[PDB]
Amino acid sequence: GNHRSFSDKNGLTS
Repeated sequence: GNHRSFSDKNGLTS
């Protein structure tokens, strides 16, 4: 784990 993500972003979708 150096430049790895473990994050999730959610918004609005139709």
